[PDB]
Amino acid sequence: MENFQKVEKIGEGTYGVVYKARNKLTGEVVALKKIRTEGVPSTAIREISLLKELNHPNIVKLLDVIHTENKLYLVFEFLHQDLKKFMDASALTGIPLPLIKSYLFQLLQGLAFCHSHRVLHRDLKPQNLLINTEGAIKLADFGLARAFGVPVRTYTHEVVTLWYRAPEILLGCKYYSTAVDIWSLGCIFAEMVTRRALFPGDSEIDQLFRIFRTLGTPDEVVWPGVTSMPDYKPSFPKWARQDFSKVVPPLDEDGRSLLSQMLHYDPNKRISAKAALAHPFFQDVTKPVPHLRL
Ligand SMILES: Nc1nc(Nc2ccc(S(N)(=O)=O)cc2)sc1C(=O)c1cccc([N+](=O)[O-])c1
Repeated sequence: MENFQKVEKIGEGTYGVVYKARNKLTGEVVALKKIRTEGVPSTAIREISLLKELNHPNIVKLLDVIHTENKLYLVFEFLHQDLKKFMDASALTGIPLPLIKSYLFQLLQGLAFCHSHRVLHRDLKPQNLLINTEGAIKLADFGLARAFGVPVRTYTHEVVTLWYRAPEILLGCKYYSTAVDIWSLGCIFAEMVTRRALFPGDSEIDQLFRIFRTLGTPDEVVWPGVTSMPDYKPSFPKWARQDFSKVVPPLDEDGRSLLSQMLHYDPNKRISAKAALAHPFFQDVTKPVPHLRL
């Protein structure tokens, strides 16, 4: 970029590439997302405007939006590490529970905020959760599928992670609800706790069946309407629900209770971000600072 000096490539998003860059003029360091194409939508460029006026301490700030040369650049505030790297770095010892709780609490605040402003993330995963030396964690790279929908992959032949995708999406639901983000966050919560992905599916069906084998194949009793969903098949195997205590050991009962509500099959029974913030699990929440190696 003529105005920006690419320090280095820091990620391959589901829409474009992300670079750490410095503003040649101001000298500020930012994250620059490059988007692919011969026109550019409108319902999207305006869905983006909404995201710019979306300011909250737990949401990565979208500084600028620049459309030029059949390219779409998104300028974001820069953070030094994502949760995927931090979990890997903490794989031997595990992230301490108070930090896990603080991170979950903050992300729920972020979600409560975007959801009350009718904004959905749609693609929450460790790679889209950024942390700093101050103990904060922020939601990054919002989906924006309401317009730009969901591309076959990311942008250039790349395996899109399905591990955090809600069951209703896998079953062909056309309209997503804020509940999809709660499910993804629940999956991440479990992963921080156990240090292993909850549902590591390698295909859409494998993803779906991994969920079924653990939470039990859903039926009309626990999920009214499930059998009438677009991709539901009566031929789905019928797995029994596994004891929840085997799921995220050795998480305490307050933690397991909160997770079970974040993982309810029925989107309408799934706990909201606002209600989750009030769960007894957060009675003793604090804000520890992580040990970050940058
Ligand atoms: N602002 C920002 N800072 C970042 N800093 C960063 C610093 C360190 C690491 S890492 N992996 O070395 O810990 C990763 C990101 S990433 C980032 C993003 O807004 C972003 C995140 C995921 C996907 C996309 N996207 O456009 O597709 C963009």
